[PDB]
Amino acid sequence: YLLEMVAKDNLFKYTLSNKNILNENMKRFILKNKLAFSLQKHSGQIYHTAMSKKGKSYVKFNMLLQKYILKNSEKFLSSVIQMIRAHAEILQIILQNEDKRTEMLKNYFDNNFNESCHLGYTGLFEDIQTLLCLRYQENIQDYQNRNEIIQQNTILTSDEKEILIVSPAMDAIHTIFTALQFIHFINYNKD
RNA sequence: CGCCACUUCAUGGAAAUAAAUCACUCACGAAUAG
Repeated sequence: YLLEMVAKDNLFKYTLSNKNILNENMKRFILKNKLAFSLQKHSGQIYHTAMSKKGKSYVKFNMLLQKYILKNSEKFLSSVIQMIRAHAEILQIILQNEDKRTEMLKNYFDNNFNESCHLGYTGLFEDIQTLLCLRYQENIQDYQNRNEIIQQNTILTSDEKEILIVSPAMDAIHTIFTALQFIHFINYNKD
């Protein structure tokens, strides 16, 4: 499922082809070169995201995973993870503010985590900010016109529109959140 | 040299101002499925 209907964007094509919309205008919005992964921990919690392997977001993601995963010595903060989840709407507003997006992201990550212990994790914060901004830019480039035209479609049911319309900012936030949770899941031992 | 007192008895200003507003850790673990 992850390879077919998520990584290869076969949800979009299949859903449109079932209702016989398809057509060349929508086919040019089909996206490929994507990585999709899910992590089902022993409990039933799924961490599932998809990202483009074209562009700088993938290389920043790989460098972050190389950086903050301990070997067998940059330090990792675990409370940023719950900040991403809880403050997702605020991060969406900050990302959608185009003119001052980087400045607002830095100010938000500085005003939160504004304590003495957080001075040692400035590298993590700025890495997260840059990766999130890159992910949002690639997301908007890949999805904005697609979402706009899907919204205007006159035969699609609201359920299909909702499962097809991908929010550019929340998907980037979720990608960063899942990357951070994968880092924490690798790092933390039950000791 | 002798005689002798009456007065006046709080006003004006400052009446809180800045720093920190939660932080870190745990965000499921096993068993039952394969």
